[PDB]
Amino acid sequence: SVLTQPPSVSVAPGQTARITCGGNNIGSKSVHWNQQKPGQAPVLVVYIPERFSGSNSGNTATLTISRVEAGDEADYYCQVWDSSSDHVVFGGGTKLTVLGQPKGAPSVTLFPPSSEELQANKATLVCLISDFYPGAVTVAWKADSSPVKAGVETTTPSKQSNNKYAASSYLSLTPEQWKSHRSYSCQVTHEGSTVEKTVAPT
Amino acid sequence: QVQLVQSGAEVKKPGASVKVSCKASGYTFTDYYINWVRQAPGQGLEWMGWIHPNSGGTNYAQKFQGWVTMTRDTSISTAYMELSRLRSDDTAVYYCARGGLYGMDVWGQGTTVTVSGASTKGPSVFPLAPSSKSTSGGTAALGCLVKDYFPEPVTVSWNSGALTSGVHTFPAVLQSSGLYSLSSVVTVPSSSLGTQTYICNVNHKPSNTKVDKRVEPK
Repeated sequence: SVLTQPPSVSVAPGQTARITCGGNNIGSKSVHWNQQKPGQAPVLVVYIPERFSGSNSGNTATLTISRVEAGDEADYYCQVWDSSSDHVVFGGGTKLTVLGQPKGAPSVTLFPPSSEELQANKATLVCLISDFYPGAVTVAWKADSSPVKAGVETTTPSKQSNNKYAASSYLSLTPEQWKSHRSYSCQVTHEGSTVEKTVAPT
Repeated sequence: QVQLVQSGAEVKKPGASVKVSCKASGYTFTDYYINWVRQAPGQGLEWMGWIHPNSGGTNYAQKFQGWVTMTRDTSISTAYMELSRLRSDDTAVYYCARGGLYGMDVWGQGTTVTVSGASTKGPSVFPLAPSSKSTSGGTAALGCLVKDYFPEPVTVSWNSGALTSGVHTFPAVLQSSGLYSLSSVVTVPSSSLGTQTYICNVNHKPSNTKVDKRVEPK
């Protein structure tokens, strides 16, 4: 048995979310639903509020969440028991995103290499991006308006404690590379708008 | 209180083996199946198998047959699972969910198994000096670069835990060399520099290293 779910579903606060789970005659095989918030273990629902209700019929099972809150942002997995093998089969999982959170522009702080690191014949540019929503960012680096992509390491966006997102981008280069250019720039774009910070060896 | 408590994180090399235990509490260990599930970083849930603690019999998914071994010790109400000849793919979080004798209720907190060819390495801590550009409207931004360490995690405090407001420590980047790097910045009033001392305390227990770097202005 295979279990197919929509990969993502989005809903406004207070609205009703519906997450489907498709399978071969799933309407007669007893379906269970799991909820997993980021960083935690899965938690069984299968109906924790009465806003969660289940409905299994035909070839699709459906978890319905009424009056959605931001606390409901999680990953949801359906789960059935393949009696052909005495195995447990999980669904692909659905990402529930709530569309009520306030948008935010990225705040960027760029640090030149330390003198101590330069004395070790090393040099790193540190670009710290914070307080942006939604959590999607593109980072670009420039050496005197010439794009640079070697030595670039960037983190994927990670949600902060204030329910916004943060990332960081690092540019690895040599001291003779750092002092050979007039300046370097870390450009961060987010929903069309861009913020740029420049740093120079002087 | 029904609980499932698993062993701590493990950092292994390719070709090595690992054993993870699952402790059962708040219920008779031997009238509920014990299932195991693997979740790769950013992927979904993948059932690995079950074992019933009464007779000790097992049932594995085909993908995990041959290198996964599930046992149990009914005396201490503990289930075990042994991964043999580890691969980089096997890097994942491993859970030990409880199953009905029809429940499939209650999960463990999970054990992280990180498989990599990188070797344990303490970090080089460099200060991120304030000065201009770091200052914006009377507030200065000083940081600490914690470069080239393996494996996770590091802990960064400021002034031995006395400086907590304005602290933003960033999740670590995994460079292509296999080592980690993160940064920890604090926003302090620009008038505080000169009269106040700022030290970042970086603790990296896997390497038994702790570095207090004084961050001074340019």
